[PDB]
Amino acid sequence: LSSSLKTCYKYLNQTSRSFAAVIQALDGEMRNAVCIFYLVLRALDTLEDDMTISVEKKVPLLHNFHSFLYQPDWRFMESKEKDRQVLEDFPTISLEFRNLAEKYQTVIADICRRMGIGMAEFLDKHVTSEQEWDKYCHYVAGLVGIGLSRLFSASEFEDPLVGEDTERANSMGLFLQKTNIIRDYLEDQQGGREFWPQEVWSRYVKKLGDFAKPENIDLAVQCLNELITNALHHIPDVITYLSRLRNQSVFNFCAIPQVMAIATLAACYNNQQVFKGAVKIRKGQAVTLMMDATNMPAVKAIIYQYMEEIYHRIPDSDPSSSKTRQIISTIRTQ
Ligand SMILES: CC(C)=CCC/C(C)=C/CC/C(C)=C/CSP(=O)(O)OP(=O)(O)O
Ligand SMILES: CC(C)=CCC/C(C)=C/CC/C(C)=C/CSP(=O)(O)OP(=O)(O)O
Ligand SMILES: [Mg+2]
Ligand SMILES: [Mg+2]
Repeated sequence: LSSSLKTCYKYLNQTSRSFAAVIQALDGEMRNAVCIFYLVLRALDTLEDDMTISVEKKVPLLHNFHSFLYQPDWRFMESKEKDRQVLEDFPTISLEFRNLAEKYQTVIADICRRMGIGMAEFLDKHVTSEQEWDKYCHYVAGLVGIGLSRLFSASEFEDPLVGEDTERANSMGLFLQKTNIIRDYLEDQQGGREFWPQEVWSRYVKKLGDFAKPENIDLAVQCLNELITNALHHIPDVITYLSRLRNQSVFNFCAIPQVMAIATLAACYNNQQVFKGAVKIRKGQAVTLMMDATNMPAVKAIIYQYMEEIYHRIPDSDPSSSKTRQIISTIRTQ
C-alpha cells in the first residue's frame, strides 16, 4: 500500500470502528472505493455537525464539497469537531479519491453533491412531519445506501438491480439513521441538537427536551415506541435488499450493520433508560450471532428472534401497540 492509502485506512479505523472491519474485508476494488467513500462522507458530516461554523459560512462548504474532491490542495483547518483530522488532511483523502477508477469517482462525487445540497436545506429548519424526517434521513443516510449500491453495481460484483432499486437502498440507510436518532435522544438533547420529528413528539410534550424530565417518562416511552414502530417499517425493504446480494463480502458488509440496528431497536423498545443515557443493547449477542450468519436464512432467523422479543413486550395500553404488532407480523411473513 501507498503511504497515503495507509493513512486513509488509519483514519477509517480511528473514525469508524462500526464499519472499519466489514469494509476492510470487502473483495477487490470495492474495498478502497468504500473506504474512500466513508472518509469523504465523514469529512462532509464533520462540517455539517460543527455548530461553531455559522450557517452563512457552512452553506457554501456543503454545496461545494463535491468540487473539493478535485482540488488537490483543498483542506479545512477551522473545525473544532473530534474528527477534524479528515478535514485538516483532506488532500490525502482526495488524492486517494482521484486514484479510484472513474466509475467509482462519479458515484462518490454525485452523492457528495446531493448530500451537501440536502444538508444545507436543513440548516434553517427542524424536522417537522414524518415526511420531513424521511427527507432528512434520505439526505444524510439514504443517499449513502444508494451510493454504496451504485458502487456495488459499478464493480460488477452485483447485478444492475442493486444500484437501480433506489427505494430499497434508501430504506437500508433510513433504517440505520432512524435507529441512531432514536438511541441518541439524550446525547443529542445534551448537545443541543434535535432530530425527533416535531409532528410526532408535539403530540406528547411541548418541547422535545421535556422527555428528559422524570415526570414525563411515561409520555417519553410512548413517543419512543411510536418512533421505533415507524423505523420497523423499513425492515421489509432491508430483507428484500439483502436477499439480492451475490458476493459474500458485500452481503456481510450490508447485513452486519442492519442486524446491529435491529438489536439496538429491540433493546430500546419500551425502555425508560433511553431517556437516561446509553441503554444496554445486547450487542454482544448480536455480534456473536452474526459471526455465523453469512446467508439469508440465518439473517432472517435473527431478525425474527429480535422481532419476537419486541412483540411479546408490547404493552396493551401503548398507543402504537396495534401498529407495532402489524409491522412485526408483516416482517415475519416477508
Ligand atoms: C449498505 C446500504 C445499502 C445502506 C447503509 C447506508 C449507511 C451505511 C448509512 C449510514 C447511516 C449512519 C447513521 C452511520 C453512523 S453509525 P456509527 O456512528 O456507529 O458509524 P461510525 O462508527 O461513525 O463509522
Ligand atoms: C459505511 C460507509 C461507506 C459510510 C458511513 C456513513 C457516514 C460516515 C455518513 C456521514 C453522515 C452521517 C449520517 C454520520 C452519522 S454518525 P453521527 O453520530 O455523526 O450522526 P449525526 O451526523 O450526528 O446524525
Ligand atoms: Mg451530521
Ligand atoms: Mg447519533
